[PDB]
Amino acid sequence: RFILEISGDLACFTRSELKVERVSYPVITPSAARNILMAILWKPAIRWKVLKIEILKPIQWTNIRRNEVGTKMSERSGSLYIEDNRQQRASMLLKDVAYRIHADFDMTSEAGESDNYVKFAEMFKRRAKKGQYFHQPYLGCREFPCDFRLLEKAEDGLPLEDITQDFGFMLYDMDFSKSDPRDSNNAEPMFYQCKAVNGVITVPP
Amino acid sequence: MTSFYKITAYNSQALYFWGTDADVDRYVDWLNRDREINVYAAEAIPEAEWAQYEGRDDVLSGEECGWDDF
Amino acid sequence: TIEKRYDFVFLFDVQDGNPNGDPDAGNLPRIDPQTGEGLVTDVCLKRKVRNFIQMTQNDEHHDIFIREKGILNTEAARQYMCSRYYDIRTFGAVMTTGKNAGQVRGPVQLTFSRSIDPIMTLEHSITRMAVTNEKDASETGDNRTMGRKFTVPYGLYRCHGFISTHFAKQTGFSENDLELFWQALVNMFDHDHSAARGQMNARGLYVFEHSNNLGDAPADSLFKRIQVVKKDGVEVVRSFDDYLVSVDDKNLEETKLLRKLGG
Amino acid sequence: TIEKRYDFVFLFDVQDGNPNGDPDAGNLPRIDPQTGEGLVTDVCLKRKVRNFIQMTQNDEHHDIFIREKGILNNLIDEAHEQENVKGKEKGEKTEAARQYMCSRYYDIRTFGAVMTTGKNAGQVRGPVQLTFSRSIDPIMTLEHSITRMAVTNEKRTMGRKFTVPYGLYRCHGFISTHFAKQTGFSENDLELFWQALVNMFDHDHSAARGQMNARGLYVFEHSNNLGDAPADSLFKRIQVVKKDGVEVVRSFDDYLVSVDDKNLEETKLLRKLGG
Amino acid sequence: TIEKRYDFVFLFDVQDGNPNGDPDAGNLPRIDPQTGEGLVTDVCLKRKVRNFIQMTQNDEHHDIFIREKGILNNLIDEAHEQENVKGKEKGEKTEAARQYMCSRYYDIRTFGAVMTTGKNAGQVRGPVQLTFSRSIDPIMTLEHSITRMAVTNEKDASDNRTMGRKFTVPYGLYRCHGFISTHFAKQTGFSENDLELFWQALVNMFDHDHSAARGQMNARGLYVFEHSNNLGDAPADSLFKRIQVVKKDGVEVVRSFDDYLVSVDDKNLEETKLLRKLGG
Amino acid sequence: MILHALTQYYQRKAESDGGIAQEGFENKEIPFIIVIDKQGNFIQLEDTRELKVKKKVGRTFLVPKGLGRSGSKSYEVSNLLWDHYGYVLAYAGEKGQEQADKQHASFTAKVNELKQALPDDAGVTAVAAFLSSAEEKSKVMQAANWAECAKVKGCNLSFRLVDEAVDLVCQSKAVREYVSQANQTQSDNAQKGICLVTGKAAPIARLHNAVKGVNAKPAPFASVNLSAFESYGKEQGFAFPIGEQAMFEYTTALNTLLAGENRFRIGDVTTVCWGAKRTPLEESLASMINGGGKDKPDEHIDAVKTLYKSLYNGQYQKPDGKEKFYLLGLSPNSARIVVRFWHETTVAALSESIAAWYDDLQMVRGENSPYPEYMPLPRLLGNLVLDGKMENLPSDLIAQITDAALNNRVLPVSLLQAALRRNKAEQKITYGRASLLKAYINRAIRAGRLKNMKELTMGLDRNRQDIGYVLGRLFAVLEKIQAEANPGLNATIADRYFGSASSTPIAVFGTLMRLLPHHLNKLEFEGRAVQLQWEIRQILEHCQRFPNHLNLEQQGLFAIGYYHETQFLFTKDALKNLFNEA
Amino acid sequence: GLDRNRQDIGYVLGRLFAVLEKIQAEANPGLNATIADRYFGSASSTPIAVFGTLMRLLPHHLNKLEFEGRAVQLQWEIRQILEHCQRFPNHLNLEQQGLFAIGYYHETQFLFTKDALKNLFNEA
Repeated sequence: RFILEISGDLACFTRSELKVERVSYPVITPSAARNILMAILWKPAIRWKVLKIEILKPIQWTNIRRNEVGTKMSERSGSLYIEDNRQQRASMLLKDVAYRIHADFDMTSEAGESDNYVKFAEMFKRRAKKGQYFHQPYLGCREFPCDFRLLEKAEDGLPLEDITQDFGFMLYDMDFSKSDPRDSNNAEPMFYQCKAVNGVITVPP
Repeated sequence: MTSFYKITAYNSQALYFWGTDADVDRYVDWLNRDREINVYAAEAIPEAEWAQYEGRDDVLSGEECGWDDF
Repeated sequence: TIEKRYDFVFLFDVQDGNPNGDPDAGNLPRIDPQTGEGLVTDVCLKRKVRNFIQMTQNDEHHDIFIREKGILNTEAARQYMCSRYYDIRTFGAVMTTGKNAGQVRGPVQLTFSRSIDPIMTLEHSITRMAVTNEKDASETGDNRTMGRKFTVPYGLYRCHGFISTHFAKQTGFSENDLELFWQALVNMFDHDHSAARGQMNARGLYVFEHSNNLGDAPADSLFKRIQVVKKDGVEVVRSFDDYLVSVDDKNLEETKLLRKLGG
Repeated sequence: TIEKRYDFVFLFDVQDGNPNGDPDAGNLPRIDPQTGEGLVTDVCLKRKVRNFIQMTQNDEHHDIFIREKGILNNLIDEAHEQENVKGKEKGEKTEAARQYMCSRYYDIRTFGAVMTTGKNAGQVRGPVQLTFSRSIDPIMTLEHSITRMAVTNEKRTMGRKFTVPYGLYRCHGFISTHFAKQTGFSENDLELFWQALVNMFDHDHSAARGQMNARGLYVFEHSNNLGDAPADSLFKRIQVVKKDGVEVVRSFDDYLVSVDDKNLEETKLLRKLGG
Repeated sequence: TIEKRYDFVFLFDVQDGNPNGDPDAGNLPRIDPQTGEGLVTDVCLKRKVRNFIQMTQNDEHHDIFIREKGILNNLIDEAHEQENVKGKEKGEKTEAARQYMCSRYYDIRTFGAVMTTGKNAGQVRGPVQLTFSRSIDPIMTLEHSITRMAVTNEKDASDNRTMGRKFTVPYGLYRCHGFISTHFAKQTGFSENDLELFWQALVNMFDHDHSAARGQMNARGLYVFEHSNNLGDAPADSLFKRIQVVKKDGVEVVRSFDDYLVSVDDKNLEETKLLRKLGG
Repeated sequence: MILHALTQYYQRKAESDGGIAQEGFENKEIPFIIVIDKQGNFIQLEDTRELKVKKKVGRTFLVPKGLGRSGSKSYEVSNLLWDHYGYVLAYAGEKGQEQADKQHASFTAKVNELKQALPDDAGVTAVAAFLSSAEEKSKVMQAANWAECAKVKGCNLSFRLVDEAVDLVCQSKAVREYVSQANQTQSDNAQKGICLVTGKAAPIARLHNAVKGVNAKPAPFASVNLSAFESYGKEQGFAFPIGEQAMFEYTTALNTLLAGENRFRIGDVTTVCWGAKRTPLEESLASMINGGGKDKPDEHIDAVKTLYKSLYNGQYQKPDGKEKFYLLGLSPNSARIVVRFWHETTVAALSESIAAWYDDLQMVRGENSPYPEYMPLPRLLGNLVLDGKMENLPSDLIAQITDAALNNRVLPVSLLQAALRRNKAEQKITYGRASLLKAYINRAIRAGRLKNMKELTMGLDRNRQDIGYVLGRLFAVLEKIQAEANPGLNATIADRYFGSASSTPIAVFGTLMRLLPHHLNKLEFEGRAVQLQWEIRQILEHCQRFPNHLNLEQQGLFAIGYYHETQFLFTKDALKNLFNEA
Repeated sequence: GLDRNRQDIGYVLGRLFAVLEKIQAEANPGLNATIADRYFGSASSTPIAVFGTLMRLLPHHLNKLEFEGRAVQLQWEIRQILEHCQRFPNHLNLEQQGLFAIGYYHETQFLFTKDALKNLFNEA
């Protein structure tokens, strides 16, 4: 039961619905936390089951428009020439957030012989305290950094002490099951934030 | 003569439009009510590409209400 | 490819120009609302890098693909372009056809470069001794085109960045490519000037070159090692010298290398 | 199409008059509200350079795009009414119209121009690019209250003629080679620009600005079009300050202009034009 | 129209008078607060010139557009009458109004004006702009008080105690800097004839404006650098700082033109410039 | 909880006799209705167009949804009964009659399949025979009424059958159950998961139903149109999965709110305003208190008193307090609808927030001041920009300012920097702008972001020490003295220094004090002169030195002080009374 | 607000100028014109140019000044003021010049103060 503490000046967990103009989910998506814990350590043998995301900073939205482009980078086209393909995307980011993501990994079927739960456990522990990662944990949008450190039990005050804002259904680990190696397709498996009592009790499927 | 019309301006959110050429010109004017610079410009989408922008909800149509925004 | 992940800090300032104005707020330099700290979207730096690469390399294996009309005028093909368009590998890319639903994650992740201390936009209302159209704008009384040119009198911006060597390998981002990226992040503003942006400069590129690919030390503490702050004297910032750039490389030796490219 | 990349520092002075009167504050010379330092915006020098071109070029391939009585769209459509661009289709037309103006309207060549007004005509980043000037030292706007003896209307009229007793204004001007490629900013056009910046204010006098002179034009000619080193260092090599004694600046003699050409072995030729 | 751009320094000394009030400050002369230097606003100097032209040329083609009682709008509208009512339509009407008023109003061809107040008749920058003018050396406004031997109104009638203040300057060799803009002369036709009238203006202008408060101004010098090219052969500043005016070494109080040395250097600056000296 | 909250309110409107569209309809406005018998053939033509300030497009009839044309193959799609003239009558209008004929061709087919899928309703049989014999109306379309000649305000006509005269064949019961079951069947055809809102497995709706009102053009609430935003191969409108039934639910809830009275549309950022328990008695007010002046009643903003009366001691005490709002902040981004601010808020928190707001901008007005006593938020936010509010910096200022007001949050430093912008820009402190600066400073104090300054009070803090405030006091006393010195003035000192005097106190205050006595003697009544000088003495007694500059916070404090003193000195006897006390 | 021992030159000169405004204002109660009204600009800008003439003129006003204690404590004020002003500046730069003015108003507070000056003279 690893206890990573995401922290970042500025977070953006785009709501699926208003993805076009970022509404960053009020908290981190268990899908995002999944990807961060992948970022610290993900060999294909491990799927990160996120146990308990805890809010560590009060939800503080801040709005910024990134004068963003809106055509995926297409092979055949020679360049994107943004000025033609421009879409000023607004964003209701989260600002200065930290998340105590009580988390775990499970061994995938693609475990291999060298697949000790303790092996990857220790490896991730080292990657965290040593502050390693595959990619600097993207805090909802890789343009926004993360500052992680494997806490042991509890080393940051959590703001939403009393039972706080039900954020409604949001994005869980966006299912890769229907996909071949490296997520060809998917199905966004919405879950419920039912009671962010203090730390949202992310439910495994 | 009704066409899918792309409406572009320097570093501006493209605005796709469907209707007559006079229609798109009037919609351009509405976009250019205040834009002393970065005046939205109308471009005729090539016919073959039409089905692509078709469906895209970000298009104004040559239906009656496509002109109530004034 | 690069073997060791480079974290880094970017100290870059806006002399008297617009860093990057909120497309929300007209054009006022991006402002953290509740702090007054100037933001400058990483995206903005990334653009200035893309521009620089387009304005310097101008050769195959170094195009941008996210270029500007205003500047110059499946995994096999993916790898072809990573080798081809510098911005593909460097900052990443997203392919219409690609494995990770099109992701080309790419090394050089950056951050919304906050200001060190709050900026104070200076909104020089400016006039045009001509007028756009022979219309209500073309008022015979005068040419009341009170254009605004929102600008910062000065601001030091701290762009964190996280070149991750694994994505360099996943995109062929070369050591030479990353040297290019640093040299871009330095001479970039010199190659990126504009009436809105005024003069903007790289006040120091503190590259935490790690050693191990997975990494060497927790990045956040590293960026803490680049402590810049107002000199105690100045309650108003007017230049770089108002700021002081302390560089803590004492315990650095662990495995890191604090390359001081910028200064 | 200039080749070297130029980063110059401009030192001009405002003896008595408005350097650039802020329309927000009556006609107040724009002063950085924090520092009390004056601000002569980009556009101020830009327009004075434009004036100089208007005053000493008076031909096609050097006209100005922002003229004193100019409906912009008339110029823009004049561009669109050019055979070189007349037969272009849509996007090319834009990019071609720009070319036309960047072959005629020296200002558009030199500085930028936002040509999205009528029949859209492209944009030019602007090879030359003058940042804000700042007064090196807080200036003392002098509130000079004047009176017109002939009342304007059917009615002794108070008025103000804000001046600054002296301000050494430092511009940092940028002439990027790469943009110069896409705007055709010729070497000759650049030399015209230099004639401007040395002689611009000598040719732009007005009651509200009075005596304004160019002091120094310390140019760094980046050898590589690639920046030979951050222009920030280049400008900081042009250190200009109060002579230690003076606390009320009133002359260029009340300043010292230290050029630092010792270490420029990186071949950033420090041309000296003003000083 | 002017053939050669002109940059001139105009050294004039108030000796015992108020050179230019500061309606900001009572009526005392404009003193530069941060340096105690004295200031005749170029409007004030120009207005003495306008006065001189009123005083001499007194005809059409030389009117003043700012006459004592002139109602600016009416002079403008009169311009909108002459032949540009229909000669020009709506846009060139203003420009022809400019051209007219310059053809008649010496002041406008001289310093121009804002003529867009009433019926918009254009703007003219003013081919002969004068710098806001300074004192070489600080003036010390005496602030003479002066009484009323007979009081104005019966209300204050009750000595009389209604003492007025006749501020003066014990001396000050106010330097001024001219800027005659050939490339702008063409825009209004300020011509060499109109120019020489302006030179007589600067030389005789104080001699023809002698009020209570002005004391005894005089035009100590009119040094002019004639730019051979309409382009500035040199920047105006080199020209000007070449005309040096200093306290004579031995004096700390300032009293006279003899009190200051006025070095008219012309050693090498006469490459193509001309330094010709009307003042002295 | 955006979409879920919208859905909650849709459920409220459906269950509470709100008469919203029932999962299967849109309240499209029919310019005119053809009254028909069992054979139609122009039994009559009623024109419904008679309406409000303009000759509108008819009465509001919850007819089947506009299936949308989307351009190229327009004629293929046809709305169920109510439809375009070329679809219904095959009226020409122009050369685009052939396509109209094809329109008619499909519309007929539509109506025909409507008859086939739903027989035994006289209406559909009637319109079928009508389509067979449209010639009876081929004259009527130029005989009884007209379509305003291209496709305008007569287009989107419909059908009503005689013998009910009030119920449209579109909204006739039989046709209704048909369209509801059809929306059910076509839904069953498509994929079936998962709702982003109800979270149940349900038909995902491509093409969200283009909510109308925030943009000028009716616009999607959330349509991932352009290719990049297409995230995970869900590829157009599945990127977001929302139950099509729930899609209808929320899009209609948003449409009604956007069209309801709850639309306090500050500049760009239109701002709907729910109540989870609908009709919390604040929902209707929330616009009137943060807006709602409209300049035609001129008093509804002063119904904030009603709120401010309800606020028993400062915190909302009415039982309907814990019920929640959501305070959505839509705003125009040409094709899409940005959400500038979402703030689920209990009205108790919200009403308390409005109290704190109209306390924090509460600033003294001179007796008989033109400025309202509780100025409406749109007017304030107007003060932050030259005029109008399309120029107003929508998110940075208006979104967050409204948020802080509606949630008691600290106002943005963006507010101060914009306000000080406009200060130095107008060189004048409107009661509006000044009220905002007071609100910001007061809240920043109460939030610690601004430190060491006491809370600003509407009444002038004579015993203030803040170099900002006790320089604004100066500048305003100087302003009054300068005005009284030259009672006729082009523009006073304030209008030509307030910038520098607000930011660079030395470089102008030195000069201003220098001018002061010359203006001070020019006072007509030396009793007034000494009164002013006594106030200025009280002022400069607090200050010790003109600062070389001012912090943004201090620049604020300066503006507030200046406006307080201008109100103080403009007060009839206040200066005299203080002077006489001394 | 007034500082007994400010020692900041422009401040103390303005402080002087205010106390002289007191001396002559009480010396000429009927006369309404004040040396403030008549000099303050130049005084702040050029201190010597009018402190010379004023400071000459002080004892004449003292002669006009009727109550004797009035005069001697006004002496006293001048006394410590010129304690602080070691030497009349040739001129005044700005921050010191606003300081001139602000010392003016601290003194004129201090002297229109109902009773303070005589007290402060008493323990001195």
